[PDB]
Amino acid sequence: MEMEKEFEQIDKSGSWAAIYQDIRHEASDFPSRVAKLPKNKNRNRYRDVSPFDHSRIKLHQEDNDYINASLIKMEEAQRSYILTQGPLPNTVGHFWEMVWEQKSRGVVMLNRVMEKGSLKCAQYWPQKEEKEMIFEDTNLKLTLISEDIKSYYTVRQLELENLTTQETREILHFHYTTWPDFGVPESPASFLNFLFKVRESGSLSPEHGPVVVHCSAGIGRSGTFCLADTCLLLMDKRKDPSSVDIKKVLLEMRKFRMGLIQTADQLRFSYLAVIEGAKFIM
Ligand SMILES: CSc1nnc(NC(=O)c2ccco2)s1
Repeated sequence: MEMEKEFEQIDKSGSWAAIYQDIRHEASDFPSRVAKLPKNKNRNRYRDVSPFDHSRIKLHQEDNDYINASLIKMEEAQRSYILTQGPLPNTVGHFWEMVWEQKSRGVVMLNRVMEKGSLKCAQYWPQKEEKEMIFEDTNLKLTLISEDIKSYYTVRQLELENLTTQETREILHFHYTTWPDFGVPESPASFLNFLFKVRESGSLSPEHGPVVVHCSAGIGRSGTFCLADTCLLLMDKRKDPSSVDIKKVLLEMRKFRMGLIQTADQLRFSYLAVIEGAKFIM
């Protein structure tokens, strides 16, 4: 079926939970043996969210190459994304090592450091120009260059320096600051505006390594972001845009990381975002 009318048909019939459970039943199951090794317990935020072995990002290290991060490679859309958990106190250096080694231009953050009165990820970037951060375990230095605070999101320019080689690179930090502590946004308008700002920066384009996207677990809000982006790109590329099947795209993405889209409300919100976004594109 088309999307917008499949949408009203699920709303009128109140069957979002049944649609979402079908997706969960059909989703791929692949091994995640490296994630479950005892030496990696303090590298995982949640025991039930792990990267598959076949698609995990490897750190360029001989001691321990593990990080909770996956490469999502979308062949028809010609887009790639790295989806990862929010960094932990003992993985902030690994996180920036990955950004460096994978040649990423942008980092997309979809959570606040504290939500619901608890910490959802480490404070992993500097908050003042004159107070830089040094990650001694991976030999990197990170400096805040500039910050632009808007009503729904903040954009930061950061300098990452590889202290071994003295090479430097400019990284863009795109921080969506207004996702509610509970539920999903009422309108997709500010989320779509944010996605378009990431696109306009070049961070999603083939001349750079894959964008790094995270929330707390790296599967819910993060899954919504890449699902919406890929579906809108396919609607631009194909002769028949009504052929784009958001459930099929989501199952393809779940071949590369488990659990993408965590609730039926996130599934409904993803439909809403793609539907509204397709009208603005034209
Ligand atoms: C204010 S001067 C300074 N503080 N901290 C530095 N290094 C780190 O904060 C760090 C490494 C891993 C997590 O935090 S340089």
